[PDB]
Amino acid sequence: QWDRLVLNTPSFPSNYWDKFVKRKVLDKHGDIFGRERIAELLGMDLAS
Amino acid sequence: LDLQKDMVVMLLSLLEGNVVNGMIARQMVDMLVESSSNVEMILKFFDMFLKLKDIVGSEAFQDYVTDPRGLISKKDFQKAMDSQKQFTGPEIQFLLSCSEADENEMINCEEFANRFQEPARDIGFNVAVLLTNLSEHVPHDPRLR
Repeated sequence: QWDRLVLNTPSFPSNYWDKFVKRKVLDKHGDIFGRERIAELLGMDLAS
Repeated sequence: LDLQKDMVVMLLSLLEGNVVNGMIARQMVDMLVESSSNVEMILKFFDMFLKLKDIVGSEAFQDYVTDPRGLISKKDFQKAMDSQKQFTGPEIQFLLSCSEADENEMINCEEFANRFQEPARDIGFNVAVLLTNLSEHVPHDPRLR
């Protein structure tokens, strides 16, 4: 429940090495669960 | 489909008492390879309809569904499947043909998804059993893979 706060924060992987985890998750689950909704969940900007 | 289940039961009865790399198992694998295209078509039928049952419950598909009645137009169905990207073009066309849309081109997604789940469960399970048996009793055969 507490981890929900950090999902959409711009600096999610600050210490963790994988700085592309957000895009990896978007690619993996972007089709079934919806790309726009995944972007909203992870605080992502598709145009960016 | 019930007749298919009976035929697969006959094949399993043939496989009864089979040793690893058995002659009858190898002959069955050869028969499957000879009828590869039809076997692939049957497996594709089962896979497409299971994947449809999975997709119709998906949140993206529910979003593409907008009619208060709960139905989805043919164009919306095609676009939702295209966005899912889990089907090919011909497969989506076949699904649309089977959708049984009304004169208004509206598809009852729940009924379409649930139509073939029960009729094809027995044959699907028997095919899975046959494939598992053949795979385990003929381990080193690339064709079965």
